[PDB]
Amino acid sequence: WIVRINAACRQHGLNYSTFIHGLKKAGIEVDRKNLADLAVREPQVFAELVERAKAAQG
Amino acid sequence: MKGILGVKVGMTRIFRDDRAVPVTVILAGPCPVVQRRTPEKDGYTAVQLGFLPQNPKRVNRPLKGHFAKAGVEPVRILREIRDFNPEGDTVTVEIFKPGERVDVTGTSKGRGFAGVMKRWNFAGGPDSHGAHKIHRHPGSIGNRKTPGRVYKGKKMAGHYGAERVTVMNLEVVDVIPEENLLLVKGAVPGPNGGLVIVRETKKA
Amino acid sequence: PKGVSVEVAPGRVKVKGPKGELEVPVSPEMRVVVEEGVVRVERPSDERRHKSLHGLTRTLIANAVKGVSEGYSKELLIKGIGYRARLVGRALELTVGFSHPVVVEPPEGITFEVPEPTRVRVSGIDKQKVGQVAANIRAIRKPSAYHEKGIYYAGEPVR
Amino acid sequence: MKTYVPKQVEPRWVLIDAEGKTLGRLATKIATLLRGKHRPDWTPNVAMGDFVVVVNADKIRVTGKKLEQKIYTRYSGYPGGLKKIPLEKMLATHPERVLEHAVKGMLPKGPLGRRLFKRLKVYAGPDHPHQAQRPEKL
Amino acid sequence: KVRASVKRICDKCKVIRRHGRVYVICENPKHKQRQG
RNA sequence: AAGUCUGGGCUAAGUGGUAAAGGAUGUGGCGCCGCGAAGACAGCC
RNA sequence: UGGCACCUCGAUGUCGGCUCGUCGCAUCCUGGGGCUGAAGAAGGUCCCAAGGGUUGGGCUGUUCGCCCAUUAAAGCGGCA
RNA sequence: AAGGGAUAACCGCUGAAAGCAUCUAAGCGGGAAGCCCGCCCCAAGAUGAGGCCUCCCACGGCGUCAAGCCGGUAAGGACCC
Repeated sequence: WIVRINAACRQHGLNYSTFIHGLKKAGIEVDRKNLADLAVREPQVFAELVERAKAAQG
Repeated sequence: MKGILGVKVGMTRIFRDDRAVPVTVILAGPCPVVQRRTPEKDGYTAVQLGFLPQNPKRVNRPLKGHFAKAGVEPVRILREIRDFNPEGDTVTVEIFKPGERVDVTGTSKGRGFAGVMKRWNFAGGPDSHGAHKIHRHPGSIGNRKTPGRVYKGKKMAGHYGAERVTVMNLEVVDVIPEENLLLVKGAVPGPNGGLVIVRETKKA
Repeated sequence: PKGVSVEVAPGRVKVKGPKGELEVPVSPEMRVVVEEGVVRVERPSDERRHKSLHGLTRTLIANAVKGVSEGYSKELLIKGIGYRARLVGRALELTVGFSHPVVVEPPEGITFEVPEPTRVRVSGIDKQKVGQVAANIRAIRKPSAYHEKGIYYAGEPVR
Repeated sequence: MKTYVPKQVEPRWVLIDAEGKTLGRLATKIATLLRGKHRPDWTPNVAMGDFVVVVNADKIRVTGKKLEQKIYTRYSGYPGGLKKIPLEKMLATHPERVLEHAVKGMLPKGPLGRRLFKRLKVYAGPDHPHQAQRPEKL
Repeated sequence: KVRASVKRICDKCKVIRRHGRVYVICENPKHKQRQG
């Protein structure tokens, strides 16, 4: 889960370390590394989550 | 690189100035060039001759008349001579003049399964005093726990002879252009009636 | 100087003069381009590495400059009894004790001289090469022999 | 269930050449490509990395004083059969080898590890004598 | 010549570090040393 | 598996990647002492 | 040469010789080199260097040693 | 062994840091029975299975349609002697 999340979110600018910290502050106790298969099905919606994440991050 | 194919016929000795020289007679018959190796399509530079011509037309796929001088591909086949590119029209003996120096490849006589102390000239053990079941044996072949194995290359018994062998820098005593003959300074490898190739040496 | 044409490249420097031109390789640790009636050479921060390169630079340039307005120099005083020199071509057949006389080729830029039969000098536009080939001759027989034989510099004898 | 799992997609090819770059600092990323570790198919048991062609080998920068100092080694199974050959001599002859050795070491060591080392094509160049694609990365 | 404590045996001796090693160069040939 | 993450310094020995008495104008940072228009510290009267 | 007693007492043959080797360099010869109280020749002493070489007999079970006759030298060690 | 290239101790050129001097810190030359290549031998299971010359080519009858098909061929190759 982690190896491919990293691959996917590294494809938008940032890295895994950063992405998870973001979500933490962003208040989305969600992804559940399991359920970041969103990266493969519906990357539309992954993209959204990355925005929220870098929202709390920069 | 000057170079004919040929065959050991046998040896004797002649006299010269005032002493006997030992000589071994090669028949290096006429060697019809059949293929040239270019660096442009082969990558290396060489020439393929042929030797014992005689062949009652059993020649099928390699009929390859394809180079003019296809006059019946030889019984004793054909070998390349590396960097050697003559006036393309057969090579006789004339290339070698008396007093020239030559290397000679050949096929040593075959000793078969040879014992150590022939294969390698070992000492073996005493014909008397102590033991009796090891007169011709090799003795030890290792140490103990370290390294606890036998060295790659160890000299032990096995097949000896029947091998490619080049003896270097023999003198050309004489040459009978007449008969396609070549005389060298004794001792050339293998048995009579054996294929050999004869080149220039590398000397001083 | 007078008939000198001090040219410049990225990392090299070409000095044209009445005797010819020479090629000095010069480090990226400066910006010197054809400047004024002479030439100035500067350098960055006063750290050990730079310091050592300034001065080195300053002289190779100056040596190439004095080379292109004739920079020949160097002479060997040959001593010993049977010992003496003889010019053959622009090459040198000196004889110094061995069971056999000694011949010597001059490469590009260089000529040997035989004023005396026991004196010699080496002409050169370069400099590195001159001092090199000077020693190369001295080699053939250096001195020592609780005094006497062998082929010396302008410098002199010892215990 | 959640087996995110791939299905076989068409393998991509790539051309690259940091001819001016520090090897190791190069070879690292190459390998990360030879495994599908950049793409989120990643599946550890399968081989869906990129095929990779590297033009203009040799030329590579090597830090410090690593000529004569970096020594390469081969032992034949024989007595005194050690060979020691320094970096200088490897670029001098067989420089395609240098970047090859360096990537090998960063690849896993199973059968699948050898399979990926075959996906890596190295030419002291330029000119990579096979054209049928190559989305060059810089 | 070759010793562990190399020092200066005269007023003509000279300490130069060349080859990454420590040496000593006097006028008389006998005081020429090298650390090893 | 997770930063070729950020900011300031040192080291050119692959030190790092395992050793002492004792040696050295290796470097970088502090010193507090000679004495310098009785203007020689280095070089030819 | 010893100290200690950790695997081995339902067994790990023990001195010397012979046969077969292989490796270390702290080098006996042969190859480079610096000093010398190196005139030359011949040495002394230290540095680089194993690539290959490193004899035959008398005495004793001997290892080792002493002795005869030679040699460019008749090297020291590891591998139970 | 000739020979070619790179080196060890060691012997030099040019050269500052340090107006002098220094083989060195940027560069450049010499230099061993030693290293690399050269000589002789093995070698494409070098699964990275190479290259060149010459030859032989037809579907003839059936499945998840090129053998995963059986039975005769071709250039060739075995068997027996």
